[PDB]
Amino acid sequence: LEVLFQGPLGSEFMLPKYAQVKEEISSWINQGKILPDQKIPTENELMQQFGVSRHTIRKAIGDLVSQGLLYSVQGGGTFVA
Amino acid sequence: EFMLPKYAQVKEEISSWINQGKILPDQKIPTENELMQQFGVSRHTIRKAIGDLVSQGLLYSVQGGGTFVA
DNA sequence: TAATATTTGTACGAACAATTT
DNA sequence: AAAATTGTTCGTACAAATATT
Ligand SMILES: [Ca+2]
Repeated sequence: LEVLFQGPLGSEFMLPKYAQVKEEISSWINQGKILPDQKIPTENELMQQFGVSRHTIRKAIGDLVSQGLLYSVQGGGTFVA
Repeated sequence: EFMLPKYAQVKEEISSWINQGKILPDQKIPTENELMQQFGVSRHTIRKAIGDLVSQGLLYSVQGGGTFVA
């Protein structure tokens, strides 16, 4: 269960939840916590662990895929590029 | 097959506009409300299409302003 | 000058399809 | 044959920024 800094975008440090989830996952990648063609946790596991909606998980992942450090296979899972 | 998902088709149409020069750079495309009434699809679908095209460098957006040809 | 309306942004939920396990 | 997992598509409610009255 990873924690959100969530509250008060009104001043400075606040990021949207999808951006925070994004930072975590990406930090997992280059820190080598998961290597290329290794599977990351399912959208459902991510939902529970970050305490956010599937929509928010899919946005975070959708972005990282488009950056090209993840790739997805429908029905298979999502993997470090 | 010739089938493409709805967001891909909205994507195609908008793109064609751009490269046929029906909207030039720094020029505005229809709003999301207009795009959805014209394609008869959801705001979500419209936002998905536009998001992809921003991500590929074809468009930029300004919250509260609108969306524009890059 | 200040309210209001308009428009894009983030974030929750729902149901079903398509593909893989 | 079923179950699990990602894909598409609809919906609702506010927040935040800009553009209009
Ligand atoms: Ca406006």
